[PDB]
Amino acid sequence: MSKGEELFTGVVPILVELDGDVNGHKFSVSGEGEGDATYGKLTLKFICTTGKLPVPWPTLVTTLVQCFSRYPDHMKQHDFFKSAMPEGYVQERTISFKDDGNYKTRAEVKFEGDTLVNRIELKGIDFKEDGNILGHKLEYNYNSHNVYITADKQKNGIKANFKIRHNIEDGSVQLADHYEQNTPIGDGPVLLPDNHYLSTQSALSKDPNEKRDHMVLLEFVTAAGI
Repeated sequence: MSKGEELFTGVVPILVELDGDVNGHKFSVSGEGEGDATYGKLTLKFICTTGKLPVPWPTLVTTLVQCFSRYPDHMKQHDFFKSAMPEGYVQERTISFKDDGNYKTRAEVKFEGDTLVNRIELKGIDFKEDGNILGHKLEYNYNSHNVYITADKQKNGIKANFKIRHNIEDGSVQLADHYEQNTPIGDGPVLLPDNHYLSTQSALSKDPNEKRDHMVLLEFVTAAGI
């Protein structure tokens, strides 16, 4: 394993801070919780601190800390994310909603003292004002998915490509194509993995005593494929 892996052997508090602008609809989200990478386990609560979230919460799940994935011992030389810690990594995505707009996101994931922090900027353009996203037509749930990871040695990082299918309230599906790049922030060596994937399962819920717009998320992420 990497030196950074040692930072994740116990429960680590997590902070997420997102500033977004989708078709000019601005919003911010704050999340708090903890991760226990030994179990690939994340428990987080996200709050829209600016009022109503102008997109569906499920569309932000992939943007809202892959360093908490459980890498099987036989695969730990393939865990880029922890290997970049504590200096961190920059995750860049384009998320293309079929027949609608796209998000572009830039996230910096790094330790601030003992807290793993994910700071994100999200920009969404070319959405339909009464499409599935800005019209809030997506169910509040989330299917299991695989994230396929490949090295990008020339960039000293990794890439991923994957499809998320959000459930539309009419029974159909809203595809969100994801293209992702992750690059280290610091200078230290990182682990550049062989091809593999992350298997993710996510449960979305609500805090019955919370009046703000929010999402409670229980998520498990486990590496596989090698």
